[PDB]
Amino acid sequence: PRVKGGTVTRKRRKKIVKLAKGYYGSKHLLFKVANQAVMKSYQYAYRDRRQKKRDFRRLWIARINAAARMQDLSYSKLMHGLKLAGIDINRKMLADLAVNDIASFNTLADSAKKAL
Amino acid sequence: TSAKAVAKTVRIAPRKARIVIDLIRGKQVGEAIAILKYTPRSASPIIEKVLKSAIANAEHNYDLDINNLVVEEAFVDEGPTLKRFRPRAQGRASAINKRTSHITVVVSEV
Amino acid sequence: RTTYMAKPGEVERKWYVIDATGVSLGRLSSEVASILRGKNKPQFTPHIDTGDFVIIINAGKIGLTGKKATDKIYYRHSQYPGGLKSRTAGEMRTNNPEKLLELSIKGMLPKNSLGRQLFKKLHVYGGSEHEHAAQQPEVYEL
Amino acid sequence: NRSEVRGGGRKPWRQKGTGRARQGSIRSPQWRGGGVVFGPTPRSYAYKLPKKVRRLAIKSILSSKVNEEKLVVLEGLTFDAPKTKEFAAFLKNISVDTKALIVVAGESENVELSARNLQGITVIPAESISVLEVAKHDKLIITKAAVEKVEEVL
Amino acid sequence: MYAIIETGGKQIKVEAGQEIYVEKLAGEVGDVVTFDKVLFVGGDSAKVGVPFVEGATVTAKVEKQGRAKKLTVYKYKPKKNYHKKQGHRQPYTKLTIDAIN
Amino acid sequence: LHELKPSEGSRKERNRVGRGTGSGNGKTSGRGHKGQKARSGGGVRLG
Amino acid sequence: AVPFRRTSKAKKRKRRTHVKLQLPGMNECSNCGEYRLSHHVCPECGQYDGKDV
RNA sequence: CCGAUAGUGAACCAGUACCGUGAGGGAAAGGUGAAAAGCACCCCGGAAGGGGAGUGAAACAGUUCCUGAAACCGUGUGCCUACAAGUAGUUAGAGCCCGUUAAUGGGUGAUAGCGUGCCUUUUGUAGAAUGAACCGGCGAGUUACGAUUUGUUGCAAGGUUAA
RNA sequence: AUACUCGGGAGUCAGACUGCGAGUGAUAAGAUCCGUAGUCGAAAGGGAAACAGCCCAGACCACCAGUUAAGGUCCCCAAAUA
RNA sequence: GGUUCGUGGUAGGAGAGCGUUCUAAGGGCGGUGAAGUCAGACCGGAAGGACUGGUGGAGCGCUUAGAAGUGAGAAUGCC
Ligand SMILES: [Mg+2]
Ligand SMILES: [Mg+2]
Ligand SMILES: [Mg+2]
Ligand SMILES: [Mg+2]
Ligand SMILES: [Mg+2]
Ligand SMILES: [Mg+2]
Ligand SMILES: [Mg+2]
Ligand SMILES: [Mg+2]
Ligand SMILES: [Mg+2]
Ligand SMILES: [Mg+2]
Ligand SMILES: [Mg+2]
Ligand SMILES: [Mg+2]
Ligand SMILES: [Mg+2]
Ligand SMILES: [Mg+2]
Ligand SMILES: [Mg+2]
Ligand SMILES: [Mg+2]
Ligand SMILES: [Mg+2]
Ligand SMILES: [Mg+2]
Ligand SMILES: [Mg+2]
Ligand SMILES: [Mg+2]
Ligand SMILES: [Mg+2]
Ligand SMILES: [Mg+2]
Ligand SMILES: [Mg+2]
Ligand SMILES: [Mg+2]
Ligand SMILES: [Mg+2]
Ligand SMILES: [Mg+2]
Ligand SMILES: [Mg+2]
Ligand SMILES: [Mg+2]
Ligand SMILES: [Mg+2]
Ligand SMILES: [Mg+2]
Ligand SMILES: [Mg+2]
Ligand SMILES: [Mg+2]
Ligand SMILES: [Mg+2]
Ligand SMILES: [Zn+2]
Repeated sequence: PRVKGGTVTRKRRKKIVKLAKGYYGSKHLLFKVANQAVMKSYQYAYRDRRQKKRDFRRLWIARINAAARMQDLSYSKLMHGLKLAGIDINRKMLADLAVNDIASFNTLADSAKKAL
Repeated sequence: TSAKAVAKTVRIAPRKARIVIDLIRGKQVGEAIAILKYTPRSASPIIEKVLKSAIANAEHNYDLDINNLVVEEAFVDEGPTLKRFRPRAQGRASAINKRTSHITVVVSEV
Repeated sequence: RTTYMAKPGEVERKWYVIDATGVSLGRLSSEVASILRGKNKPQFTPHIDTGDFVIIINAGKIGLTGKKATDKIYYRHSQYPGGLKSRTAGEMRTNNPEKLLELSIKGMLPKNSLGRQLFKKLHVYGGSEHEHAAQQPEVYEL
Repeated sequence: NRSEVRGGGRKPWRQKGTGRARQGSIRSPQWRGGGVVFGPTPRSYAYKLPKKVRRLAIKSILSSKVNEEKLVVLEGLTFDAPKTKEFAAFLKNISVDTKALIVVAGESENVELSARNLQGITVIPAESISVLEVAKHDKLIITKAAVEKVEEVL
Repeated sequence: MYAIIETGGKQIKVEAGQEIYVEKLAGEVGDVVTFDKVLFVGGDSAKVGVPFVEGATVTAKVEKQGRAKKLTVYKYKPKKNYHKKQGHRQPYTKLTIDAIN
Repeated sequence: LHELKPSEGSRKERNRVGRGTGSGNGKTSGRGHKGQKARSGGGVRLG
Repeated sequence: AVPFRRTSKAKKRKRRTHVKLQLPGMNECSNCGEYRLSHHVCPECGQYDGKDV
């Protein structure tokens, strides 16, 4: 029996074109450039899931560095202080204290100064 | 309510018809007709008949007031192309598209 | 998730007046670039502009260590053939000190649209006087 | 295939210079009305397993009908004349209700005609009892006379 | 008052009545979860752990055992005919925080 | 006839080459790159 | 000599920003009560505005 | 076995049209509706075409008239856009607009970080090497008979028939 | 914690650079030809501005967690104006 | 059922599968709307599969098995 190409090709290409929604011009209309755009969007998204974790740790560190310099510590001294003090609060949490309750952050920086 | 008129499959490339239809879109029908009368294009007399048909339809089928009518919509859609050939140099034949237009005009009371 | 992100206008941009008298051109510049980018605030958000306005006064007295006054050359190209002009840092400190500090600091700001906004927050003066008294600027120490 | 399709023969245009893809026949398989590349060729699909396997199979499918109380054995099965009404009445007496293979062997006459116009029901002499025919039928109705004939072969 | 607790190899700031998503805990929809690992306690009289504030628990009730919105993980190497699509839905537990102690 | 289960291992699914790179037999369809053994009807005679 | 790349829809549309007609310079008449080109004779009245021809 | 690019070259006035001095080459092109009930009449228009009215289950079934995808062409408008250097996304992300197969939702995207299409061929290609204007269809390890090896099943010092 | 033997199925027979040891060359070549180790090829990630072949190091998937390698810590740009 | 060691990959070997047309058997859907087509924020580790609504107006799934003209983005491919 003969099997004509019917429906499966259209169904597969239309899914890919839909994943390219929002892309500039031909990249959201045409299967061939849509398919490349979607492949590349996934590649970037895989890479950026690793880069996002690095990005946020750099943002926290910058904010802790700021909050610690208002206490006459640098980030390098404060984090050394906390390690010696035994405090295990991570950078995402310190960065949040350094924005939301600076009183608490100053208490931790006090503990740090004491350990040094 | 609003009145429609369409001239389907007019020999007149859509681009050439759109450049004129763009002048009337949203005007009062009185003014629109004057714009078509003093716009010296091949599209002008064709678009005028569609627009005057729309106004007749609006006056006879829907008893609307022809003194209070604005062109609500006016657009040109591509009709089926007549495919032709022009013999060029070196025995070669280059394609000619004798394009057609669907001219739609919609008048609305306000 | 939960990391704070400054919104435009949220963080209070303050006005600082910095006396440049006898500080290395860099050394002055690197500190100011930090104040402009708002790197000294825990509210620092890399995509916003949480930084302060900076007025530099006495830029004619900025310091140039070694032979930089005669040997540090600032280049401009018009984009016409052979259209390369040069000025010495010393000549430029004497005549266009405003321009010397602006060049110096413009190189230590991010090279993007936000970096171009930051540079608009910098006000350099050859002498000791500015006309920004209305912004009630606070003295800042390096 | 490309040899059997009408025409082709000539190169459609010269190998080089025209700026077109090289082509050897308007009936090459990538052309619209061109030859198919492989595709069906008339062949037989028939094959037999060894005789002892084919016997084991018929014995096994029979034993499976007995294991499921699907085999009914009639003393005899005869109709004075072809009458499908009479045959349908017969099946209601046996309580068949489903598809059923009827296996007779001489003596029984007018049975084939009586049951020819019933949709589920198939009638065969005892000589023709095949695995596929028994597999295609829920119940197996066989006369005693037939049973002897089937045991004579197996 | 708010606490910093170590769950799922991560730390989160919790206030009473807050809803948090964490890495999948053992629990049924209603079960009370306890957090023995409390790094810090906030408000008046701050308590700093060294590490963990001795005898400090955060008690939460389990609101939902779920899998996150579908992610597609796709990798390819140009010119090497290599592609690998893989779906992912990270399990989570929704908690409502009862009380810091 | 609606629950035929042929003997386990008695039948396998044939390998189809040149149907995509996911299968591992896409493109060159197991022949590798170029030379006489990559060509249709290619292959030196037996010995 | 020839286009290196096809022109995109956006780019083609930007080039045509200026390819358009201007409205005719016309006003209503006094006599006719109808529209006419300034400095032309009005054919509805069959004359030059109100000045008879 | 095919189901209108398939199946004959040819479902249709096809070896036709068309091409060629000639031998010869050789297409494209199926579908209103159950029934013509195939749109009286009115209206704009020279007509074409249309809008009503009417027929019909449907006319967005209106004499090339089942369905009617994509490219491509338009109209409308929610978000953005005229200091910007862009493989066009991706991650972070305000603001504004929405509200779903209701779930750590949808649209848009100021601004920030990161980021050299796809394929082929190569020691090595973003490649200033090859191929593709776009979209759609079609388009490449098959079958026969032998050989060999693995698996399965039957029987077993036997096994098996061919015509 | 592999090895060997027997079978079924391959692909490969253009290699590249770096270090070390040689030849050819001019003790030239991103040269050529061997030996030997590595990486690339067929390896993404971090560093070396960018940079197959160098330094660090091997990506099963998710995380707005942590520690380290090379390389870094005045600003661009995370960390010492130690 | 658990511990331990693993899980970059081209040519290539091995395995398990998705989907297409057709057949058989069984069991179903469908003018209270089949296939197709359009849309969507659903489901599965992938190939892929549903559900709902529009269009459409008569056929089509599912299960087990079988058989293949069985899957296209590239051929200066053909139309
Ligand atoms: Mg880390
Ligand atoms: Mg001529
Ligand atoms: Mg021939
Ligand atoms: Mg060309
Ligand atoms: Mg044919
Ligand atoms: Mg297989
Ligand atoms: Mg294989
Ligand atoms: Mg392979
Ligand atoms: Mg390929
Ligand atoms: Mg090849
Ligand atoms: Mg070779
Ligand atoms: Mg080979
Ligand atoms: Mg045909
Ligand atoms: Mg068709
Ligand atoms: Mg139609
Ligand atoms: Mg500017
Ligand atoms: Mg602007
Ligand atoms: Mg180029
Ligand atoms: Mg080309
Ligand atoms: Mg064999
Ligand atoms: Mg060399
Ligand atoms: Mg060597
Ligand atoms: Mg190679
Ligand atoms: Mg690498
Ligand atoms: Mg780099
Ligand atoms: Mg490469
Ligand atoms: Mg560390
Ligand atoms: Mg820094
Ligand atoms: Mg690994
Ligand atoms: Mg692997
Ligand atoms: Mg079908
Ligand atoms: Mg095929
Ligand atoms: Mg194509
Ligand atoms: Zn007048």
